Amino acid sequence: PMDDEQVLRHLDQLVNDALDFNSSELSKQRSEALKYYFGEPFGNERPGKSGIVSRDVQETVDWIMPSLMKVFTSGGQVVKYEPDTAEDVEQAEQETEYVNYLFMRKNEGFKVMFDWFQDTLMMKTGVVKVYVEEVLKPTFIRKDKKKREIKVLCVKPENFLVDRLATCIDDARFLCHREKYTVSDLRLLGVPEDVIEEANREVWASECYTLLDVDGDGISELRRILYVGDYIISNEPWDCRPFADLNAYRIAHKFHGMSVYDKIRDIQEIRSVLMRNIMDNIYRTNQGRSVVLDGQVNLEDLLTNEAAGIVRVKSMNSITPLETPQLSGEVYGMLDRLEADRGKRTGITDRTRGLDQNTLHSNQAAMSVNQLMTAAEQQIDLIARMFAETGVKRLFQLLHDHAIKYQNQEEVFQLRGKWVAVNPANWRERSDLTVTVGIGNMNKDQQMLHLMRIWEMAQAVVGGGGLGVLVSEQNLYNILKEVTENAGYKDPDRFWTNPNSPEALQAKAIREQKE
Amino acid sequence: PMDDEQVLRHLDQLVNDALDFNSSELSKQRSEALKYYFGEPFGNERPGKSGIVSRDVQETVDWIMPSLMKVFTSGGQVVKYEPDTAEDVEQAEQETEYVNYLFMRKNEGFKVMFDWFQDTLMMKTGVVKVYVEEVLKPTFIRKDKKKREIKVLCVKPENFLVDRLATCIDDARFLCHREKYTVSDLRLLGVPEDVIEEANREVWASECYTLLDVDGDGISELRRILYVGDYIISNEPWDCRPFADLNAYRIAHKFHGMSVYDKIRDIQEIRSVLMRNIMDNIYRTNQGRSVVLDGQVNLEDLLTNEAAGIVRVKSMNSITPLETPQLSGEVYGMLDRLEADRGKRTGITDRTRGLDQNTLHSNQAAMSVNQLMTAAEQQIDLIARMFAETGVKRLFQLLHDHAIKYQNQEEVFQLRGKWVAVNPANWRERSDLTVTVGIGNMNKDQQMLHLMRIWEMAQAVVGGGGLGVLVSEQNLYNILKEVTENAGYKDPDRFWTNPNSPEALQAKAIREQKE
Repeated sequence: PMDDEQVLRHLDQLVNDALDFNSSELSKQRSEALKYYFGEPFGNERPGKSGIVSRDVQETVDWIMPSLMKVFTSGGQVVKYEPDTAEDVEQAEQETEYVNYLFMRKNEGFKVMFDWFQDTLMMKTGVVKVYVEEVLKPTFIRKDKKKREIKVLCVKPENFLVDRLATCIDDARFLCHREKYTVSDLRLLGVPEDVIEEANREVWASECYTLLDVDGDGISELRRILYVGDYIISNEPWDCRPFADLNAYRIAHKFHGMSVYDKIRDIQEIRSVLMRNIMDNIYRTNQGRSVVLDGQVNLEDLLTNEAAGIVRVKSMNSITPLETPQLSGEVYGMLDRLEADRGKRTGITDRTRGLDQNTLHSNQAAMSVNQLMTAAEQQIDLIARMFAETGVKRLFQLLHDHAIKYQNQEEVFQLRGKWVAVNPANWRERSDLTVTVGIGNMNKDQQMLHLMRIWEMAQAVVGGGGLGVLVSEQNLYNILKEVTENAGYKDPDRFWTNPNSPEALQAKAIREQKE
Repeated sequence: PMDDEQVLRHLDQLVNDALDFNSSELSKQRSEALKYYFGEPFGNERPGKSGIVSRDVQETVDWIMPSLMKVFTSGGQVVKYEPDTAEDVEQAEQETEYVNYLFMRKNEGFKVMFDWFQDTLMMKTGVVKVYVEEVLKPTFIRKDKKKREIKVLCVKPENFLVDRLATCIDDARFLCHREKYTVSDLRLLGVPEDVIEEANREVWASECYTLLDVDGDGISELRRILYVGDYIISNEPWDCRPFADLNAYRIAHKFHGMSVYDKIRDIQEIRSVLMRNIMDNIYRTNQGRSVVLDGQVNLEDLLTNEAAGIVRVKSMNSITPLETPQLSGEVYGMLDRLEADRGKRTGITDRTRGLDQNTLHSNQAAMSVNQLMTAAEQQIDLIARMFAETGVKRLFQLLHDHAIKYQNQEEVFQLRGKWVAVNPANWRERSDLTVTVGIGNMNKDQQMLHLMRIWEMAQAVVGGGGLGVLVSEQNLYNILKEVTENAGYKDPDRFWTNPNSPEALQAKAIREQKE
């Protein structure tokens, strides 16, 4: 009760414990993963012997990346909102388009997404941070004054201290983010002095989000602490934790899920060892192994690698050359099946290429149905599913961070017009169904089913029954509209609109009726 | 506060530190990469033995480059602007066409692109510089006076000193560009004397962009310093850093990403060593290995390579010819799989040729499902995506450097007419979606989807329902226009225009109606 200084030492103890445990365990694991990625020697390499390291996780990561980038960083259809039925286009489409228009094309593009995916595929966990800024440009043309802008950035997960007893983002009792916050930022804040650590002195700082009870009452809500160097700090009650902490594999109820390294390190080790064994055997066979006596053949055949062929001994005549057998094709088959198993584990794409020109393509129905059921239930779809379900958290965080107070800014969603974004609703609910393992039909198959099926259905309806009783121009416009949705030229490039529009009244009620 | 000379020594210390660190680390890495590219010996070659070096990164670079040039240096559709909806054609198309028309066909063409791509693929980072000039030709015909012309040039990244704590272009506190700026330029500037270093004395100079506080106040904005030789300098507050600093692989939060060498050096080493072993074994088998005594066979078989067949001994009769086994067929497969893995890493194009005449072609739907999902999610697409997302910064830099003040010059965008380029808006936003991993359908498949799908849809609508209620001639014009978009004959070579034009009124309201 009424704590002002013991909170500092308590936070210092928590930060020190987090540093020790996180550093030891996670730093060891991530250093191993990074060394494996860059083909660093494992330590078992022998002097005077080849240190061949077969990079195996590099290709796996570089082939996981394009699928996720194609499925996510293409359009603003990744997440919907699905509000109450009557009021949907008023805000849900507007808010979804706003958050898409500000996450993309407004916040470093998808570079944050690329770094986030590397963090979640490499350091076993990828987390970003959403913060706010203030634009006060005194350009009296574009006088964008009092612009409480919102930015999202990756946090370099080595500086993402958190207790182990969380197992979720909104379950930790303490989150620490280590930043620099150089002397310029401190001077802007207003502190008069410096700490132990030219105007810029590369000082270090930290930010703490934790729930405590400092008001002499029960446990209060989250508090934000600008604990820099045990000095002037900025304490303030907070509302929500701005982090997203992807894990990419969803292990059982522990916070940090495993990464690609944690399941392909054995494959990389086996491949590197077997490659080294093969090339060592080849080098030994070319060089040759022989036994020589002491006092004779002292020249050791001049390392036996001289391009002369003359050996010379002394006076003896025997020499014992031993034979090292050559490896057969079974080792070649071992390499082939090892690569096949490495692919089958996560990168189930075979050779990641389609330059088989002799091969043909044939379809029986439903487009070889769904390309053989999405290449037999690709794991990539599940990975994208959980990535979307965890980016729901960051999208909701951005929605709140704008709904509190952002600006009077507009959008370009197929038409001008968007009011101030400080009075939407949170809706406390999001949906990412249109991406992945759910209904979530991939655009190429969704458009196939839609276009083909619904088109013959509509043509049969029009020919047989009539557009009056059954599907009308209003609905046919829909079918064409989602056809263009799959085509990408939705509203302005091909209007086709005719819901009930002034030009449509003359088009329908005059020419189509009085003809 | 009020610093006029300590800034010189501070900048000198920063430049010296940057020289030391950048030189050591990056010069070592780039020298290794360059030696690997030109097939230089690795240092392990033996005297009297073949120094065969299998050039492996040359073909990889020569395969990466044409795809980049095809996808980028073809048309001005790489980057759009997407402004507020109502005012789009007024400036967005105009400014986009202007920046394309001045970058291409006006600034050395794409030779800057070629050098920039070499810099980003060889030295692990490619960066260009954007500056302004002043042409004052007194030709009184084409009296082009006050030509504040913007020029972009590659900077030979060995002269791109920058601190390591940036991890981004707009994050470094100090950028140094080393130039020559010969005595002619110094005399033009107005300095009276020379430095330690014929009128031309090949003097050395440097340019510094850094933020400091020299006005006795808080940390100010960026400053440009013409620090040449610790002499008369040109200090001036600046606004933006004109650099683009591609990295081509987007490693985690560090400035310099890896290069092709950094991930194919192991493959090149393995291939060179294994090929050298093969040819050494062949040469040894042809030459032969034999053990001879001392005092007899003094002629060492005349190097055993004489085309005579007569050996001669002395009196000894035995001779011990040892046998070096010939390499089996598994090494052939080892070379095959090594080449296959080298391709699968980055150069996934197999042999980069299509002379498989016995092969055929067949399509089931969606153009062989988008040519097997773009040849199974080509890495080239992701490389182009990041290249465009990084060149967005360069395009914005050009837009700013032109919107400040350039000239009253015009364009040839499908029609004459373009006003002064000093009063556009920056729009603070760019889009490169029409190129790459996003929606970004490559022209050949976008055209297929558009033309085919939309065309049977439109014919079905016209035959069944009628062009009145649904799509009319106005939107059918767009249907044809985006079809002709893919061929290059967009506006004037096939007009078809008929939006609402004086000829269109007679064409439609008279002949098509009163018939």
